[PDB]
Amino acid sequence: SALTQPRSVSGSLGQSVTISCTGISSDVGGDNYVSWYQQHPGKAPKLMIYDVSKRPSGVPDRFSGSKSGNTASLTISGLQADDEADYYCCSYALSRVVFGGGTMLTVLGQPAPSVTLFPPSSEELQANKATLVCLISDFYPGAVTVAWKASPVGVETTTPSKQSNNKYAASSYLSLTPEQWKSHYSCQVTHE
Amino acid sequence: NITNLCPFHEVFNATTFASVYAWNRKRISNCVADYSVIYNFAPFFAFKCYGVSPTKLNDLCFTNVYADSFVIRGNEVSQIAPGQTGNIADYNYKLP
Amino acid sequence: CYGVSPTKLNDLCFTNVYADSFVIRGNEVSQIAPGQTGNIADYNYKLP
Amino acid sequence: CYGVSPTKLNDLCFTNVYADSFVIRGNEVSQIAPGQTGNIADYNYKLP
Amino acid sequence: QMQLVQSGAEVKKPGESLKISCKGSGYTFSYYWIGWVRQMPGKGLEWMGIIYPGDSDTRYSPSFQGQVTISADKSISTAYLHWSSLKASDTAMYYCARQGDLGDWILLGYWGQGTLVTVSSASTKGPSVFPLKSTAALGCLVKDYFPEPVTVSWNSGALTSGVHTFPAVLQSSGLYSLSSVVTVYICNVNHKPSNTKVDKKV
Amino acid sequence: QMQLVQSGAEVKKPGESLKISCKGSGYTFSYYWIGWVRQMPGKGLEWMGIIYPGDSDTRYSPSFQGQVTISADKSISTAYLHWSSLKASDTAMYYCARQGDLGDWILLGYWGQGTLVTVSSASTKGPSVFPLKSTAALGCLVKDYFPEPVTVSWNSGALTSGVHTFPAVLQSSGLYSLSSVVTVYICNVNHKPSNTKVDKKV
Amino acid sequence: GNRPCNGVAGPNCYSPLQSYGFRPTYGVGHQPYRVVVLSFELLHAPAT
Repeated sequence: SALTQPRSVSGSLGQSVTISCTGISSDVGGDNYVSWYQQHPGKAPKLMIYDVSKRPSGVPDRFSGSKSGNTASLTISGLQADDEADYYCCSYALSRVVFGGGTMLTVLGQPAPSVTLFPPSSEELQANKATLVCLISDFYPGAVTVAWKASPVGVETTTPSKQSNNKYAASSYLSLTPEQWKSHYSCQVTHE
Repeated sequence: NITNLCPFHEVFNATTFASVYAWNRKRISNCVADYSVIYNFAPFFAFKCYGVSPTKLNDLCFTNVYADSFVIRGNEVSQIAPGQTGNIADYNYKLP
Repeated sequence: CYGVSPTKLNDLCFTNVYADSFVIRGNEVSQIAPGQTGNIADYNYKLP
Repeated sequence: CYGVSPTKLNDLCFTNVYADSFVIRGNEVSQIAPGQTGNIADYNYKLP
Repeated sequence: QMQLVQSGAEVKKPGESLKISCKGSGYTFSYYWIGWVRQMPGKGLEWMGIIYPGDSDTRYSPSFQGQVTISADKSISTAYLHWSSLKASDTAMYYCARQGDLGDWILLGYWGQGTLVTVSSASTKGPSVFPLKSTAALGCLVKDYFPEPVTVSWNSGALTSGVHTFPAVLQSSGLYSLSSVVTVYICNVNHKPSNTKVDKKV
Repeated sequence: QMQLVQSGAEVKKPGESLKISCKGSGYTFSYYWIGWVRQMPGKGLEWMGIIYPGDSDTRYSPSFQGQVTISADKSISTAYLHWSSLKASDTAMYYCARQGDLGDWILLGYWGQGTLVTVSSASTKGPSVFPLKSTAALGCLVKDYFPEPVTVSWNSGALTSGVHTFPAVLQSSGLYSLSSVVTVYICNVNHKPSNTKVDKKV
Repeated sequence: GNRPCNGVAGPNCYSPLQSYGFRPTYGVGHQPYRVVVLSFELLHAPAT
């Protein structure tokens, strides 16, 4: 059997949310062979729930769960900033540990992104290049629109970012030639 | 006319067995019992049989077969047998 | 030993003794015996 | 107890029975047992 | 305290059969089942197999019976991973795990920091560093690099406070680009996968 | 990488019951049969016996049932050799060997570096060093030394190019004499059996 | 299977000789065991 999980779930700070886990097998000796793991972006998974009726040492008591047939659930009370991460349920009844399709826990919070601009250096102009850098940060929602003014304007950007300051970031690199750069720009940012 | 392969797993391939005083019994029925796959699921220290041939087994029928699962100490393996005596044979599990 | 004693063997005679050497798995050592069945007993080596 | 039930001891027959008396610390009482290790189990009194 | 630090990241071409190791400490590495878990970027965990330190008994998943072999060295308490005929899709993050006294023998109690394995045929192109109206903060630009895990520092590591590194951006030509800033300087970029270290000053 | 090394060379008098050890690594030293091979100067190889480190099961050659005993330690992966009532005919070069994954259990797959054992009553006489129309090359002379494994270096090993060493010559008085030259300086003679190092300048 | 086979393997025909995966880390039951069958024929036949 293969474990199945909802790919995306939503919540809010201070509220409670539950994560479902289906497809768990059962062997002789009980059906308590269910465990959970939390994996932060860019970090290793951490054992948060094993022997669901019990909890490991050092794990916050706000995590709990229960069994109902072949379906298990993970309950979290008082969602906080550090709770925004991935969760994986695991079953180990058949002497084999399998993991679900992963879950993405999102929580609402306080949303005005910061915009900065930096012109290219002379070393790029000497190398027949001209890259205009515009950085975006300090925005809570996971969506941001990036544009450029010449008329609306290769240029690439990435939406996801790290969460060291509890906020998201963004970056875009307008790749142009020095002749086109000296022939004129302004960074255009659109956010909810 | 049954073709459902018998789930010989979940007992030999089980992660954790039950206690001695709380030995688990699993009802097995409505299947085709292929005992040849048991010899390769896990090594065997003892495969003693009573009244039934250990090899002439894949050509028989049974009303109901119950698999008792429990873990005992190494020095008391000679106690799980019909008519034997001991702590396990008296207070934990006794074979008729 | 079948029909003969493992100890009282140095005081008897035999017509011809044939030694068969083969290596089998540990769980199938009970299969090399008269009347036994199995993979080795049917397709590899069978004792009368 | 090991091998002999504490209740059936008052009725079972034995050829010879030995009694060894010694005093050890409270935190090392779990060391005197078959298969256990420690200072007493290795250098003072070892059970088979 | 117990530590399960693994080896550093590696980047090889398909078919070189690299080897990954892990050094454990803080516990008796003779009786605790240790294994490895594979995870591709953006998907769930995939367990490959485990190994016992006392005797080399190995239990492999049906999907990893011959794709990877696991070995261990009880004399130095080090586990090893070995592959054969590496494919382009074999690049993934590998996490190690041990039994632990928390649950059963199969329950994974502790995890390592993870080791990234990159498999590609881009010949590991080296990066290029260039500096960046704010002055106020200064920054530098890194471009033309295929391997993603690039390390950037400022003033040879003397400046750590107020330093921010923006995520990489993949250009349309098949190359990535990142930028790191510092709150106000020499920016040091040490590209370990390509073994190219370039120093630049704003 | 799998490595196998033995103890250093030794020279004792008949009846001192010296001991030679062997250290292995890089593999599980519990499943591979390890043994020893004797080789007297001038003759071929003579196998003495092997031992399985997993248990106390040992096997010895019929010509070495009581002349030499073999033991091993699985906890440190170290093998040992022990003798009793040494004689003049016991001096020989001993090579260790292991089973390996090449062939059967009895086939010797890998070998060590060798350990020289000399049994005599000369009490390890100390050597003597003396320096040696060239225009050019320089050299030195070593005389009055009984032990064979005498090493001579130049400038503590700083000079390797153009250095040549001629074989030793046994004088009529029962002592050997060697000479080493260098293409052009202090010649360093280190008598390991007696730990006597003499520095001489040409 | 019912389909004819050839010198190469197929979905319904395989090699009848399988190899033993003998490993020293296996427990009792999968380790290799050497078997020596000493067949004896004791009767009024001329003994050698």
